Amino acid sequence: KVEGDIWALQKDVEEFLSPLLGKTPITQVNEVTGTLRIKGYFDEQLKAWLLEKGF
Amino acid sequence: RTVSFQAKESMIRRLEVEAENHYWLSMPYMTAEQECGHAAERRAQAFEAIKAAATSKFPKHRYIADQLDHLNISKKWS
Amino acid sequence: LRNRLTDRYWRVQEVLKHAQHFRGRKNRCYRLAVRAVTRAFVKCTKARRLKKRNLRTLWINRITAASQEHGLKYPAFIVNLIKCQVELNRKVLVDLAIYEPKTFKSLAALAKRRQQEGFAAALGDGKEPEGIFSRVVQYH
Amino acid sequence: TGRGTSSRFLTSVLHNGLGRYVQQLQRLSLSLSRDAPSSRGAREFVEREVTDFARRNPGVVVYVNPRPCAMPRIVAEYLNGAVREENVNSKSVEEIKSLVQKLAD
Amino acid sequence: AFVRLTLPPPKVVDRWNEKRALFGVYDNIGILGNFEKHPKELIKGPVWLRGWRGNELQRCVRKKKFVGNRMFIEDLHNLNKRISYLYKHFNRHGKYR
Amino acid sequence: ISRKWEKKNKIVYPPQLPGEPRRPAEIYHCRRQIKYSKDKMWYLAKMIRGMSIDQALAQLEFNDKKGAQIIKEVLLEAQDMAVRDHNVEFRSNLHIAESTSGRGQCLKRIRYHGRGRFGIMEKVYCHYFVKLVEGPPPPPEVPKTAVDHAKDYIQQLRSRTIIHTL
Amino acid sequence: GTSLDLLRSLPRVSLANLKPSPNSRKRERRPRDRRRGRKCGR
Amino acid sequence: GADNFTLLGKPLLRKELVRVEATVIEKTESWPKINMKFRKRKNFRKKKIIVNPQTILRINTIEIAPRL
Amino acid sequence: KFTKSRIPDKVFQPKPEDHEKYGGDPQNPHKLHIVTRIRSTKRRPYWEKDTIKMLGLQKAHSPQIHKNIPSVNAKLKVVKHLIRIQPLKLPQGLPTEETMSSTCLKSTGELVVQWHLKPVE
RNA sequence: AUUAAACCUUGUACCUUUUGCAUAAUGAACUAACUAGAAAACUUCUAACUAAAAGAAUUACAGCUAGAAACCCCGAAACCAAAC
RNA sequence: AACGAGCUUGGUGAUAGCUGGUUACCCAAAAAAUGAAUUUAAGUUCAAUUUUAAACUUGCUAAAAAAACAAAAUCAAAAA
Ligand SMILES: [Mg+2]
Ligand SMILES: [Mg+2]
Ligand SMILES: [Mg+2]
Ligand SMILES: [Mg+2]
Ligand SMILES: [Mg+2]
Ligand SMILES: [Mg+2]
Ligand SMILES: [Mg+2]
Ligand SMILES: [Mg+2]
Ligand SMILES: [Mg+2]
Ligand SMILES: [Mg+2]
Ligand SMILES: [Mg+2]
Repeated sequence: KVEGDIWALQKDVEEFLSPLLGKTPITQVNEVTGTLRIKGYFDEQLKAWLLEKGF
Repeated sequence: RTVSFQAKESMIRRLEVEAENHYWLSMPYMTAEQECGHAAERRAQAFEAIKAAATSKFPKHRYIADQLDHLNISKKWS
Repeated sequence: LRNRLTDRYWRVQEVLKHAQHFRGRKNRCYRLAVRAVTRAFVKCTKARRLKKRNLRTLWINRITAASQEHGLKYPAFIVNLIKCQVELNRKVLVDLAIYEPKTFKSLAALAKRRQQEGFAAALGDGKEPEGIFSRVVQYH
Repeated sequence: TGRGTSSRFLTSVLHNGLGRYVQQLQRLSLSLSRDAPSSRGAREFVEREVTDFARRNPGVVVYVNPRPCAMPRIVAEYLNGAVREENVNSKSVEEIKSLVQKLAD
Repeated sequence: AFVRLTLPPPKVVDRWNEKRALFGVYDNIGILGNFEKHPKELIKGPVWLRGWRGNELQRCVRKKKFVGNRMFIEDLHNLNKRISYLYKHFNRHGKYR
Repeated sequence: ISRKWEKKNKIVYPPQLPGEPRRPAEIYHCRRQIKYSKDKMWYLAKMIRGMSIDQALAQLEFNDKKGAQIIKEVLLEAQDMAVRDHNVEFRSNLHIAESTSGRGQCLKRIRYHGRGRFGIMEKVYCHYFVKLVEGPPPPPEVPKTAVDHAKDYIQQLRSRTIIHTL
Repeated sequence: GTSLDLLRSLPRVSLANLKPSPNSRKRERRPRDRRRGRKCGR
Repeated sequence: GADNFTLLGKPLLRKELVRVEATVIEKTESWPKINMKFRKRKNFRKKKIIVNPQTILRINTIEIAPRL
Repeated sequence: KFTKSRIPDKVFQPKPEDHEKYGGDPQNPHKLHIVTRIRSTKRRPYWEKDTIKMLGLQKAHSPQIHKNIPSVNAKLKVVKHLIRIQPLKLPQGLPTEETMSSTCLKSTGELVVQWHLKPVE
């Protein structure tokens, strides 16, 4: 449930997850549905990450 | 079936070409020991390129502009 | 009959238009016309490759006729012109023979001239200097 | 199909290039619908490309006729008297521009 | 093939007749009406397939279940034979086992 | 069924101008549902093609075929309407420009055979058409002379071109 | 939401402009052409 | 070549000697050429049409200069 | 049974006359091979088919450059009869970054680094 | 292809099968019309909402809901019941 | 008007591992007819192949010695 610039979120997600992977994550942006899809399981890291941002 | 004159020559010509091929394969520039490892780096990188493409498959992005551009089919002169 | 094809007239005319110059029922009866048209198209496609080869055979015959008038066989005319670094092709050599007989005689003299030098050269054993017309213009 | 069709020899209309080159295309007609999906690309051609084509080719007279129409159609007439008609129904702007240039050449 | 030698009469369609103009109204009777009625209750049709869908064997069995006892002898005999044919087709014949 | 042959006698051309050759009259006539094979009628129709009206009648009067009397009766009717309705001056000044036979509507019947087998027989009908053109019959066919044959041969030689070359 | 600003520029939405979501519909194949006709896959 | 003489390159003549000028008169496409192969169940529609762009050039002049 | 063949080593031991005939020094051996396919692998066993694709010689009469090292030579000996092996020669030296775009491989086997298409003069 | 319809050159009808083979063997006088792939258990794609989904009864340790996506035609000798 | 068992209607769209047929275009890939069981060998199910999609990492050719044999394949370090 992403509103606004879904591409800005992709940029932040890639930077946040890149050190953990050691490589850029593969992601899909569905601008029609408003969702961002990432290859691999990163739910816990992204859940904690989004809490810090205050969403 | 007697073998023709032209047939016999064409085989000989090919044999001479292969005979020379023997000579040029008889003088290796490097020995077996010296060969080991001289191309390791290039081989290592090449496989990484192969793996990277294989493991990078994922669906494509979807844009609103594609869906909304369909409305232009009813574009008109006012 | 909710849905019946309504365009079969034009589908039929697609085949029959190609068959109108045949003879017999091939030219108007679709079941027979369709089989004939498919053989005509296959023949046309294969004839496209064959046409190029037949034209070359025609040129070689015409070149042989022209060169024999001056006393030269076809192999002697062609190879010795090549040995002079003249790269005229067989199609053009026929045009010169039919329409430029004086030029073609010059080519025959040049080809015979180079041929004679080759005969002397082989007997020369390499000590003799190379022929005037046997010199090769180098490129780099 | 060679023997089922006519043939001719290579030729030019009036020794086209011996003294001076003359463009054989002399008239282009474009029929449009003001509001019809199939004529959209032709409408964009008129807005953007028709004026430039006319200036580049000052010997061709170009007629643009917006009218209630089911299929846009291009009619090309040459100096020798030949007429060629092309259905432009639901073609993109680029295809129409590409086709129009072929008629001129 | 033979083709018409004349144009048929042009078809005249009134797009703003009452039925076309008001098509779809009350399809949200439930969500906009507190769910007192489900939209399927607005479907007009055979009693055995109002608000229901199925394959032909299912439709044949459903019609018999609903109005089988009010059917004519010719119709009921034909319907019963259709069930047995479809039963054998779906349960014994086909590419996929 | 179509009946266009009858309609052809209704064509009206505009008045000819003084400086023009006089247009020959043309008369179209037919008899439709004749109990006779069209294949058989072709021979009678073929024979009179190109002959004058009187010459055609003379040959038909002494033919033993059933179709000859039918064609003769049609020819006489065509002759009368030509003078009576089509402004033909002299009855004799007419020749057969066109004469042919066509299929009619036929009836299907049963042909009995030996063992309860049958066949479908056809009761055949045919049509007969003629056009009469005012004027003497066109001059007969003249065979080519030897000189004419030689001339055509030389033209073929002179038409030769050098093929598949500049 | 800039996407809503895009709607302002575009022509009216209507029953003539409708389109399904991409790839939402597969193609149904009938045994009519040579590829899927003939023995029909059996 | 001329009536009384010819010059032959080995294989090409020098730019100083010969200048040949041509003009583009027409840019066109070939007539439809049918390409149909032979195959089991040939059919009439297993057919391809090849149309190729074409150019027509008029040769304008051939000139020579005394630079032998 | 048709099977893979092992050539006796004596075949690849040259003779002094061979060096004179082909003009190759047994010392300072050439570094790179020029190999072209001149026969078809149709009607040849699959192992010969495999190596031809490994070596890049899928198209005929198109030259491929290969290392003159024993491992490569072992593969070449398998398909020796379907190829022509020519020593790569560098009359003017290896191509540099400046001359990398001006090279041309001659039929003689020489890689020239300057290609002018002009009379030698 | 050709200046030229035929001459010259090239060319072992179609379908079905037979082992991938046709000088085999079936089928077709020709025209017109008619004349034979049909279902959602699992899987895939597209969306809604999401530790929940579904307009009652069902599934759920990211699921669940909806959509789309599928499986021919003609032909026996027979057998049985009731009439004639 | 063709009885080892009449004819008509119905059951009935009987059934047929058998014969025949199975209607537009384009692109791509492609087995093999091997092993096993079957009143099974005119069929079917499984293996094996082939194929589509997805996941992530070594595969193919080659392969020293060295064993196993008896005194060209199996295995497969390094490399290329
Ligand atoms: Mg050839
Ligand atoms: Mg009798
Ligand atoms: Mg008859
Ligand atoms: Mg095939
Ligand atoms: Mg038999
Ligand atoms: Mg289906
Ligand atoms: Mg009886
Ligand atoms: Mg059956
Ligand atoms: Mg069986
Ligand atoms: Mg048993
Ligand atoms: Mg290894």
